[PDB]
Amino acid sequence: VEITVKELLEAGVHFGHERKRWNPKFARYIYAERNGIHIIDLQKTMEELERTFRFIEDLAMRGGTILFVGTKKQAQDIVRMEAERGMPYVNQRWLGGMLTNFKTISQRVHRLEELEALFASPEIEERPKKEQVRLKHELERLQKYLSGFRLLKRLPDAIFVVDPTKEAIAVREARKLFIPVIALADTDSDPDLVDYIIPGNDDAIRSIQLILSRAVDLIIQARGG
RNA sequence: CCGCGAGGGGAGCCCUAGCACAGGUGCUGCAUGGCCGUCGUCAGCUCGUGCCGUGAGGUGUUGGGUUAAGUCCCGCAACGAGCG
Ligand SMILES: [Mg+2]
Ligand SMILES: [Mg+2]
Ligand SMILES: [Mg+2]
Ligand SMILES: [Mg+2]
Ligand SMILES: [Mg+2]
Ligand SMILES: [Mg+2]
Ligand SMILES: [Mg+2]
Ligand SMILES: [Mg+2]
Ligand SMILES: [Mg+2]
Ligand SMILES: [Mg+2]
Repeated sequence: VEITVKELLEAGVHFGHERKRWNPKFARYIYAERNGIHIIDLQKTMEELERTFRFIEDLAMRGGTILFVGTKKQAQDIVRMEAERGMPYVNQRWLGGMLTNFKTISQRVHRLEELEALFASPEIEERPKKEQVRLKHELERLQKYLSGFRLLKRLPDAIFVVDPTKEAIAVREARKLFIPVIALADTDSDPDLVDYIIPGNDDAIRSIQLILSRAVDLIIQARGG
């Protein structure tokens, strides 16, 4: 399982953004501009996807956990399902602090582990029917935001983010903690902040869908089966 | 209590003299405790960690909707917690 220059075209991976939004630093990853939009050099994308996948692989081979990040409405369900098949992910909201204030965030994990505990329990039917609903609500939100974070029992060995310029909170945090950043990066982004880059469309389903799967494909390849 | 007894000593209480002292709704609420009136049963006041800033400090608590309500919802560098 590697990836064809062809398959990448079909994904529409090389379709960049308009020329308006644009990070000149990113120029080193561009073929040319057709009708307003920069077209990402796939001959490059491919040779970076290699250096990058080679990292992902050995990291996985050594047991590392990779935190997947996508807030964008396009990604969400792709990040989710892809992660699961076996890492943690963030796909609802990036709660500022999740990495650098990891402790007091994971505190919120034990809260829902403990509210999960309380709803399987008899002791719930005790509380007045008002706290009862107001406690189911507390639990509910926690599951929303944390259903993927709750797998992290310590900081990731690397984070893999979809769209670094959307996420550069998440990114900032990683770099401050010396965790390697991997990203699917479009032309709007500072590639200098990305330790392990994949330049290509950070926008279309058909694009992310391809990348994330082949990543994950590679992961459980090099986890023994 | 001592004595066979006359009786001496002693506890308690009393009076007189003298000494510690008691008594004072005399001052200072601008030396205070306690308690109370008040803004105000108004929805506010803050803290841990993270984050922003050289810094005082900010963030959170703000914004949009909702509520008797910092009541809840969505949002968001914030996630919570304490007094309310
Ligand atoms: Mg973008
Ligand atoms: Mg006798
Ligand atoms: Mg006698
Ligand atoms: Mg006196
Ligand atoms: Mg006074
Ligand atoms: Mg007076
Ligand atoms: Mg500082
Ligand atoms: Mg306030
Ligand atoms: Mg009230
Ligand atoms: Mg409250």
